[PDB]
Amino acid sequence: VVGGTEAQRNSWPSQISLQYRSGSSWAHTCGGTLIRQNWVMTAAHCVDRELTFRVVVGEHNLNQNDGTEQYVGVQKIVVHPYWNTDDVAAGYDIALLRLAQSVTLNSYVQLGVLPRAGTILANNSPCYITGWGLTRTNGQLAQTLQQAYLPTVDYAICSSSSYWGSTVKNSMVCAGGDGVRSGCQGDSGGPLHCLVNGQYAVHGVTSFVSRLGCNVTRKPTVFTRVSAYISWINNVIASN
Ligand SMILES: [Xe]
Repeated sequence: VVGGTEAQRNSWPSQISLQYRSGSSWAHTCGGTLIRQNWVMTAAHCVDRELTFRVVVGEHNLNQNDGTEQYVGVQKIVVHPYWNTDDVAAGYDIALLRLAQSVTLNSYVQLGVLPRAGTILANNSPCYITGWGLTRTNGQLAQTLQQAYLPTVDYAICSSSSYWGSTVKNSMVCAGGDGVRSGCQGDSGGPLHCLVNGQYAVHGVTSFVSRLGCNVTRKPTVFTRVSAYISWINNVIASN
């Protein structure tokens, strides 16, 4: 997250760190949202590589003991069947991870609330991106979970020529684009949390930014629109 602030420890308890085994250690690679005690929602592109993955829930600082973490292996990966790794712009950037164990819920570990199917946010709706991704274009991962306030940019504006044009689909949510704050590498797969009727819900799964950089004016961060995938999500969980 570029232009973020440090999240309070208990603000976003559905945020997870998706990590891969790297020698004798583990490396953060993406975010995710805990949606059942044994299922995480993330981006398909996060799991294209043939790596060994684990999830950390109750994580705040990637590099220090928080006293709240639970570490769990990924048992099964279900990518959206229409995902194509060479065409992120086509959409379908979503995947579900079945965890080897069911995690325990508490003030640091909670299920993310998902929007009702079909819900589209009005232009300029209040949302926060969260993650441990790069804090500058071509920078380094954050140590502590970051948040940034990124208002939505509706499909009409986002798909206009000076924004993303044809690259953005109605199965996506755009947010931000102010040139100061944005998602960045390592935020992929994580939540976009939007306040609706007094409650935050996870409306987006972080998918991409501009090849030119993270915080680029009129290139808002682009997310998979969760409310487009509610039936798919339910179908996977019910058959697995
Ligand atoms: Xe990203």
